[PDB]
Amino acid sequence: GIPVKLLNEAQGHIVSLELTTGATYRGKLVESEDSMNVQLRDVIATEPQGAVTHMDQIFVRGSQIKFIVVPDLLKNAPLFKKNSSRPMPPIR
Amino acid sequence: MKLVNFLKKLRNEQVTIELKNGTTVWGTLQSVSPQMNAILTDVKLTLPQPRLNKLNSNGIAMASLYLTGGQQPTASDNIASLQYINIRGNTIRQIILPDSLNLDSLLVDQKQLNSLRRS
Amino acid sequence: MVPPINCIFNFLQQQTPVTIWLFEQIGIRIKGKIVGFDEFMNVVIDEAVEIPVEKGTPLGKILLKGDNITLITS
Amino acid sequence: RYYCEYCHSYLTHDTLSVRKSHLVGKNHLRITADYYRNKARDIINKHNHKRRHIGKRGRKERENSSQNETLKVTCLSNKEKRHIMHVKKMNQKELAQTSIDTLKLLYDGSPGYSKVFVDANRFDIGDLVKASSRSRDETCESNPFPRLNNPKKLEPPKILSQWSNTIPKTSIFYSV
Amino acid sequence: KIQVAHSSRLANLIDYKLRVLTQDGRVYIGQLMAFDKHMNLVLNECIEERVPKTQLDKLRPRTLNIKVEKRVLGLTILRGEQILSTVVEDKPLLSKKERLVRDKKEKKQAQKQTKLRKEKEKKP
Amino acid sequence: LSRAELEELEEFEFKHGPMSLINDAMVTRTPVIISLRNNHKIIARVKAFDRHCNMVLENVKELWTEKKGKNVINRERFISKLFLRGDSVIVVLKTP
Amino acid sequence: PVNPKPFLKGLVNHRVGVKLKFNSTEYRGTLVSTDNYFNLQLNEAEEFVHGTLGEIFIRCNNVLYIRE
Amino acid sequence: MNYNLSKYPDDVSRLFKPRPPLSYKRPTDYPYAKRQTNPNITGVANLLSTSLKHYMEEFPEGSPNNHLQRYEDIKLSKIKNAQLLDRRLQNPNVDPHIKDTDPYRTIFIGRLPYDLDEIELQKYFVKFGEIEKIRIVKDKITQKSKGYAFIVFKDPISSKMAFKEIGVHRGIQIKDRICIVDIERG
Amino acid sequence: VSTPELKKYMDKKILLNINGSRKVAGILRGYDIFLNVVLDDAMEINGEDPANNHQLGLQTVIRGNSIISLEALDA
RNA sequence: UAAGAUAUCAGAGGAAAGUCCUCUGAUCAAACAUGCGCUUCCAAUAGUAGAAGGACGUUAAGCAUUUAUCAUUGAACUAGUUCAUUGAAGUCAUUGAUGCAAACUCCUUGGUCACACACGGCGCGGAAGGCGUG
RNA sequence: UUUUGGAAGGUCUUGGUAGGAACGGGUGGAUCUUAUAAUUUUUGAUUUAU
Repeated sequence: GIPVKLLNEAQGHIVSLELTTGATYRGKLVESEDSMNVQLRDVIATEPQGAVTHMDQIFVRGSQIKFIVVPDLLKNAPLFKKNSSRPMPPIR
Repeated sequence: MKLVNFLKKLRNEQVTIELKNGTTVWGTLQSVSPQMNAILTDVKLTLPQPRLNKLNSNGIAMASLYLTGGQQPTASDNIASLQYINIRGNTIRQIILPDSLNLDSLLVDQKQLNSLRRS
Repeated sequence: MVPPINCIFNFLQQQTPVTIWLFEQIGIRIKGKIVGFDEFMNVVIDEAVEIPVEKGTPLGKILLKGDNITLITS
Repeated sequence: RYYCEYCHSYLTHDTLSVRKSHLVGKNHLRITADYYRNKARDIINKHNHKRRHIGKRGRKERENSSQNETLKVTCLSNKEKRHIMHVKKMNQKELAQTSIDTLKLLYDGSPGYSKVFVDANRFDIGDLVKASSRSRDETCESNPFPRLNNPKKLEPPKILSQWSNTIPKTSIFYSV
Repeated sequence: KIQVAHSSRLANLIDYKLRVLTQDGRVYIGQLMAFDKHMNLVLNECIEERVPKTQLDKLRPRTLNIKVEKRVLGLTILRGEQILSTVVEDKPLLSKKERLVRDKKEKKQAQKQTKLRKEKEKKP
Repeated sequence: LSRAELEELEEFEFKHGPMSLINDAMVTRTPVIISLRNNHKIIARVKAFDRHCNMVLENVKELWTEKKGKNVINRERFISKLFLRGDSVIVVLKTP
Repeated sequence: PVNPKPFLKGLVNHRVGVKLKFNSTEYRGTLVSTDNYFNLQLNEAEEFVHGTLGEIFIRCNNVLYIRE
Repeated sequence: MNYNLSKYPDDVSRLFKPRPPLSYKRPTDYPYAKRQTNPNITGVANLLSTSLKHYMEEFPEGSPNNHLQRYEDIKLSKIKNAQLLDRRLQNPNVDPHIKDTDPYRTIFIGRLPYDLDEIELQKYFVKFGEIEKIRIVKDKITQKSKGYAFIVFKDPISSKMAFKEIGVHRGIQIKDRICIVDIERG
Repeated sequence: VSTPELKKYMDKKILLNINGSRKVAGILRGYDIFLNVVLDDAMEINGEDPANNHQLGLQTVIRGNSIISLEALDA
């Protein structure tokens, strides 16, 4: 699935979040796993009633993510190529 | 058995999907997915009026009704017509299927018979 | 490291009394001794009492369902 | 199976760690660095060739533009335009890498310069740069009087080459 | 407005500017680019549109004008759990004939790369 | 386990298990009461059911009540044939 | 030292109460049998949120705890 | 950006410029603490079971489950399958056609070509000792050769050596088919 | 499927938000594939820093269906 | 993460029950062609226009509203109010935020096609569907 | 004399014009069924409700 494979393409670039509690985190994304859970580094965190703070390191259960906003130059990374021609694999 | 495999045979029928919100969706049905992702065509999605001397209706669903971009400005009552609405399965509470069709032809699952006929 | 299923087990054998905060909707905290558990983190509580959030009735032997477990605390 | 489509190659021995040895491998990094450098310029270099919609001109405007004289156009040669596009492309590369940092040069001997401009050792960024000397301990005991044959004059203001001959020819006072 | 193909699933309508609804009553309107088994989707230049609490009395049953407060967020990856339904808004910038043309030239160009890579790997 | 093994298991849990209340209600033509997590109850006869507890019903009579500042009304909505998603239900009783 | 799955097997055809999470509603009757997912079946039940009921089935999600 | 903790060099890292921070918008849905499905679910009341009788008198006879009769057609047909098998199992010490000398002398031969004859059967099986009898079995309902025969040897050791040889040897080719051998079984 | 990699976090003081409103700070010992987590010397944070704050227990284990975020307030 | 599978149905045939395989029907689907007096849409030049969509643009500090911490101790005070001190947290904003409306400017889109200035079709396309055969 | 099908010639119209067939693999991707209704998406904690 491409939605998740894209998120790995965005390691070490600034991203946003929006947790289903209604917060908004935006800092550099260090790790991601296959369940769409992320570790952000050097973030700015906006509580649902507007209050903003800064925290150095944060982890979020992937289940609570509502969307992620990624840098706009990955819109043409090669996940999105329709007709791709892979070579013949090496024999195991 | 999967009773979602019953819905797949109910294709090109008039139907009313009725959602968890309270939003009813009267339309022409197309391919239902294995996770019950029903996909309709010539639709008309509305909210009923719970009367009781102006009890406030579903606040979230009224927003989601106008946002669809189907609600016409001079709709006096709360309705919204459009073509093609794809609906994620988990939101279906009920599906009011029509009176004409016979269940007895359709509730006979093929994989149910194909397990007994094979043994 | 100390895994949680490992550490739920160290309330079973030690016989320590625990308090278990539930889902915030319901509005009660349960407490008593955790006898035994399953793979799905649903546990049986021995000599249990239902405190609303110290006048709550005693329950007895209660199997608690693992959807409603928020905290398990000594 | 698994493969990295920047390199276009399949992994020989599939484990998790062989992936991570390929994902932070020197060959693979140079590809993915180079892949996005090509997609960067291609959105700019392939400029939007717009589609024209020609209207049938009026009887009125066709007479008012006929009395107006035809202006001369200038078309360069093929050899000329291949050079002038080599220049103008290399000029826009320069305006990327200007980064006018005179202001760091001005506060060089100030009392908090170690703590704000060195940037390995701020607070905001400082913990992040230590992962990937002029230390924070520096006070205003060392170098008490800046002007003791130490300081360099301020580098003069830059100027455009094209219009380098608009400058007044002589200075007002006699410099050394 | 736009008439979608009467039997067109979510796989077909790539590049169609969609109109996706979440559970909270917020709508993300943008060009679709991928989807998934559990229906999380990647929009390209989406805009979230919300009806504020103050405007919401105006939609209660009696031309209505609604101040929809929207904010740009380019290239999202939504989550499946949250989606409630989808609706189609616009059709793609390129034609139906022209989307076949760009496929066959790219299908030709993709095959040329492998044979030029295989013979550059074979001898050297 | 094998694919044939689960077919035996499914026939057991429908026949000799908690869902035997529904299965014995389908066969014997006995009407049921169902309570959805909607807080409104439907009085119906079952025509099929399934693993997930979803079920096709026939001659459905829904009974939904609403309140707004201690003012009550009891609404009744009749439907010919209905298909009910299975997560919505919490308690199925079988009428005498 | 009793685990949950064998705990239901002990409580077969005894008088139990099962508390749904919603309105502090226990269903008070005699258990019949159990599922893999702790779906329940009752006989001669009584609804305490007052009434005396016939034969009940309870879906798994909705249950809070099970008492004797 | 300044730091760029990424695999890429400083030029490529500055190339992925993010759109500026999201504007804040005051939320419209319910707060995550307050979120809940409808509580106060009034149970299946006695008053509800009192109002069952208005439904019960209206639809006293339920509709017939005719889709169930498609399953009651097949399962009862499988039981009737066993009874026709039960009619056969009561009917081998009788058949007359299997009731010559010792059953330890009898080879079964099977899969024999429809278009064999007893003389070619005799040739092959006489390879493993003197024959006392043959019989190919034919369908008594119309004399299609059934593809099996029973062959009584003068000694059971020659019957078991014929068995050895011409069945576990892939099946003896006779005419154009691969003929299992067994002992009598029956 | 995969275990969440909080290997760098363990033995540091960690604030985390339980469901909506409750915040619980403690020293993180162990974790599992569901993100149910266990920590030593817990303390429930509130609006008034010394007043409404009270300690929970010596060892407490949290279910991973109520973690939202988990910030590491140390190095 | 794994295993399995590559339309369904019915009939005849080959190795009493079922499986495996093959040609004959029905239904289902995809791709490709190809039709329908099929449906909808495709912008002034005989003029300085206009349609759809925007503006995260201006007028504009518009106009009309409502908002700017809590606890502890003393003085005065009516029978709540102000002043000073001690502690707790504290998105920024008040030229704001919320509601109402207009004007102007500017951006992206297209057949700015051919014939005709003529008292409820059957010009040549392109775009979007519906329906039908092969 | 007509309708239905097949063969050829003529005329109008429309599409294609460099790849296609068979066969083969411890080949790629899609879909489908089951493990899978047990906390990370789809078998319900967002109609704010007593």
